[PDB]
Amino acid sequence: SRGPVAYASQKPWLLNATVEENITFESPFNKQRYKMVIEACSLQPDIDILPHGDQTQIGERGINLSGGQRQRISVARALYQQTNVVFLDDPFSALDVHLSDHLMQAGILELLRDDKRTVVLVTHKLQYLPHADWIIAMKDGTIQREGTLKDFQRSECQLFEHWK
Amino acid sequence: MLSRKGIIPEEYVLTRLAEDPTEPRYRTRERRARFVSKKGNCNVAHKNIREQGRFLQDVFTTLVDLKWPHTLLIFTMSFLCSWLLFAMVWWLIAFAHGDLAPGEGTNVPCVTSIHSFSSAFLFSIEVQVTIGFGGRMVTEECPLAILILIVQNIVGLMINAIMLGCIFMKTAQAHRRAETLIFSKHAVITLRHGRLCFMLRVGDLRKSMIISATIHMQVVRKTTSPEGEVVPLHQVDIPMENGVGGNSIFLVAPLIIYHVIDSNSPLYDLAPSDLHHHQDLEIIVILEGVVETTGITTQARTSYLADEILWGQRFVPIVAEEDGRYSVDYSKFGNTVKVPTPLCTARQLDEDRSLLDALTL
Amino acid sequence: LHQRAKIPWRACTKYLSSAGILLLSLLVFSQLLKHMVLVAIDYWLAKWTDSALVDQSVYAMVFTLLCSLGIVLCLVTSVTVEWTGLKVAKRLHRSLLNRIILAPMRFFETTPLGSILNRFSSDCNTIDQHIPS
Amino acid sequence: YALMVSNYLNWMVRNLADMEIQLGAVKRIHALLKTEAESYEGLLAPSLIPKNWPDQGKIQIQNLSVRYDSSLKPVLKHVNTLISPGQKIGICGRTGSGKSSFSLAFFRMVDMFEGRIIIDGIDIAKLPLHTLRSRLSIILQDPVLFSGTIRFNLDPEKKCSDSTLWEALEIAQLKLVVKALPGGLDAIITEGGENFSQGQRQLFCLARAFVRKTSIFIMDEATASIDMATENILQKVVMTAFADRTVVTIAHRVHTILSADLVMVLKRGAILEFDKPETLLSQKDSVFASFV
Ligand SMILES: CCCCCCCCCCCCCCCCCC(=O)OC[C@H](COP(=O)(O)OC[C@H](N)C(=O)O)OC(=O)CCCCCCCCCCCCCCCCC
Ligand SMILES: CCOc1cc(CC(=O)N[C@@H](CC(C)C)c2ccccc2N2CCCCC2)ccc1C(=O)O
Ligand SMILES: Nc1ncnc2c1ncn2[C@@H]1O[C@H](COP(=O)(O)OP(=O)(O)OP(=O)(O)O)[C@@H](O)[C@H]1O
Repeated sequence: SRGPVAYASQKPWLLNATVEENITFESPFNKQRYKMVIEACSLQPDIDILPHGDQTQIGERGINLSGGQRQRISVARALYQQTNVVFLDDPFSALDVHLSDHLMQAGILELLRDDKRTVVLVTHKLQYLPHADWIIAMKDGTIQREGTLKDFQRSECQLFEHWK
Repeated sequence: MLSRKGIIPEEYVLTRLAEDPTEPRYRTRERRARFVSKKGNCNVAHKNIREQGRFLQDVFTTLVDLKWPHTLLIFTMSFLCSWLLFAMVWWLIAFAHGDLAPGEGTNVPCVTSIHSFSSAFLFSIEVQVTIGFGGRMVTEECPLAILILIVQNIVGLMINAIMLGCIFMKTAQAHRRAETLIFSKHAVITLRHGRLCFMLRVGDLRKSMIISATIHMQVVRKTTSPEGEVVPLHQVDIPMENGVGGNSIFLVAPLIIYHVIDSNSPLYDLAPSDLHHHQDLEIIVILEGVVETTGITTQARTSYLADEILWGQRFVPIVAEEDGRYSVDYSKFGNTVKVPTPLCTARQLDEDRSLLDALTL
Repeated sequence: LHQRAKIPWRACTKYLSSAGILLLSLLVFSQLLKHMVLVAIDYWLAKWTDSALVDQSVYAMVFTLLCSLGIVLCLVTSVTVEWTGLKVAKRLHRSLLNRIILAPMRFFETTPLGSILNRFSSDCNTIDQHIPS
Repeated sequence: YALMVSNYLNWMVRNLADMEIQLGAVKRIHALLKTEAESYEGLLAPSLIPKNWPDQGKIQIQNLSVRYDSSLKPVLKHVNTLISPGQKIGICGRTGSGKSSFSLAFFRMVDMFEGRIIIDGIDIAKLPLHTLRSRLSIILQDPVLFSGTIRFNLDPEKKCSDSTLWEALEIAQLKLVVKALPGGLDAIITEGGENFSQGQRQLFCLARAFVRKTSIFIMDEATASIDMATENILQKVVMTAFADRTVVTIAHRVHTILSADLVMVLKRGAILEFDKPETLLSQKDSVFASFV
């Protein structure tokens, strides 16, 4: 047995259809959960320049977008699915817009903590490296530990001053 | 071959961004399906009829339903085939007997004067239609022919009796009498005695009374229950607002038929704003009764779509007394005149009256 | 009405403004001339077979000429259609290139940008590689 | 012959149907050829009457208004903002009205021009169109590069044989990237910037500015780039103001445009506020409040 693990990748994957279909992804469409995610992902500026907004042909065989914009679509699609576990992968290294990231974080923190949904945010976000949220560090194909974030501070090498 | 596709390769070229179909998209305003047309003729087509022959098992009902020109063809074929089926019998019997040979009549012919199949055909006409010219008699020296004379008469009598019965049920057809029962093109909604109602005018053209008239009214609309049902064409009966509750009406002059819109009506929340063309609304009116001449019951079916309703209009007077009698001026049958009426729904009208009653007391 | 379009107006635009007159006429001239021979060879065979069934003569050279005329006309008709089809395809593409380049940018922004692409890749392919055949 | 009629009738109708669909392709292609527009001409003598190359850049707008859809719903109303000839002037608008109308009006790309313009003192409508855009450098928002030879990339129209472009290639920006291409000046492009420095678009204009004699400089917004890239633009602006003496920068980054003689903005379909100095923008803290 297994469950519907949510996923995102460094190389974004998109559906050459309407943007709303590229976000809902064969799932029921409710504006209540819909608006809580697009505003969180700050994709409205994209729909503020596109002619039909969500109905524009996003992806290949149609409208071509920017690298950061494709990252915005990919991260938005993961949240709407309402899955018991969620995996992200470099949504902040590919696009490093400060305002976009933190609005989703407040939406991410509220839902993921309350619903007890895992969020393995594989990224280089310096702001939230230490927190009450667990961290795991890897190097040369092995994980040092999977526990509290203060455990890194208990080591001599704190990731080279932790971007002091 | 003389075809461009005689030899072609496996072709695939990316027609990048094949967009803008520019489809007409005219299906939105194509048509609004009617439940029953303005002249009966229910506009409903059935599908997946798993017939087990019951279509034709009702032969005598089917024969009557057919149009008269078709009935004449069946009338003709049923008799021409019977005459010609026994024409082959008489021709063959006289062939086997041997009196068909063109020679001296040494024997006694099986059926006299049968010389050719033409004479065999004419003799078949004489026996079945009972003309009996007598040039072609039936002799006593043919025990087989006597049997066929019995068979042809019984089949001839049986065909006639069956065919007469079908014609009598077609002569008593009263679907043509139901076409002289007239309903106005558009029904109106106006205030009567302080209460809103859905008025309508129905008239009879012929001078022959239609006995035991009975008028029914139903609303055809899609209905969703609180439990979430999906009823596509729900029919809800409408009271006639008759003084005695019953549907019985006496049709001599064109009567006004109206439904008092009380709190128990399905039209209790109809506003003139929602009376446009593409509105899920229809009122079916069914006038029944037995025609005094043939005694056969009839129906006159008419329907009013939303775009065939006229809010806040009044039916013009039609009956005017003359010197020796009354007079119905049918030119003014469907004429409507505006009336001072609220533009609010029945619920708002009741609510406004409820608030006014409390303020007065 | 839009669907009902026999489209004889599009054929005239292709032939008159892109093919020419010398090449267009020889295409029509060869077709009528080729099938006139095709009737003749069959007709002359009928006369040969019917008359030779024993004035008259031996049809040992006339039938060759009709066949020789027919075989050569096949080469002429085949070359002319393909050569003319090449001329229309090449010069039409140059006209389209000289128009889009010398066109305002307002139309490019308004257009879906696939309408120009389709009429440039899919449509030009059918005109170039199918109409001559 | 009667035997062969069966398939002659079949393939007559069959080929006819297949031809009609393919004839529709001729209908659609010829429809695009019916888009007869972009009249390239000049309503005057264009040989010696206009300036050979605008150098002063004294363009004083006089009641010019631009609207695209048949001169309807204009975003500008009698635009008359005096730029500074012989010196740099950077006018940045918060919204698109400041730059979108200006960029089109500089190169006559705007669909409608209600009025007239004076390019270096000479009219704009009475000048060659190719020469109009040949000596007016401009940057765009998104990085746009083609795939072709560098020698035919920086100056394909000019086709300048001077090797200073190669010297400028390692001097203007991306000194190491020039060495990364073994060909150098004659090297071809590599997949149109699949893996290349983000300053390629700005560097391309640097070679274009020096080669095409682009005395007047135009600018636009920025999507995403390094902070030091803006600093490199500042040095080029100083050199442009010192040597070329004409510059018109349009963007929405207030601090970068602050290093300019003047600054303007057009808002709500007309001009919002013009300031002869740049500190006058900071004098009105309201516009600085909108910026940050
Ligand atoms: C998709 C296309 C479908 C087309 C379907 C229709 C096909 C029609 C065929 C046309 C030729 C028919 C000729 C018939 C001539 C007599 C009938 C006639 O004149 O009409 C008078 C009418 C029939 O009219 P209707 O409107 O069709 O009636 C339908 C009826 N109201 C109903 O629906 O209910 O009838 C009456 O009102 C009845 C009176 C009958 C009295 C006349 C006696 C004639 C007897 C037969 C004589 C001819 C014998 C020929 C023998 C030949 C032997 C070799
Ligand atoms: C769309 C293709 O679907 C078809 C498929 C078939 C079956 C078939 O053998 N086809 C090829 C034959 C081979 C040699 C290319 C063909 C294609 C075009 C014209 C004629 C033919 N030959 C047909 C058989 C007799 C000789 C000529 C028939 C007809 C069709 C059809 O258009 O309906
Ligand atoms: N399409 C149809 N056409 C005619 N009669 C039908 C049709 N569908 C159902 N009926 C009639 O409805 C009755 C049974 O309907 P229902 O569909 O509930 O059962 P059923 O399992 O299809 O019946 P059965 O096996 O007896 O035909 C029978 O009298 C059957 O003749």
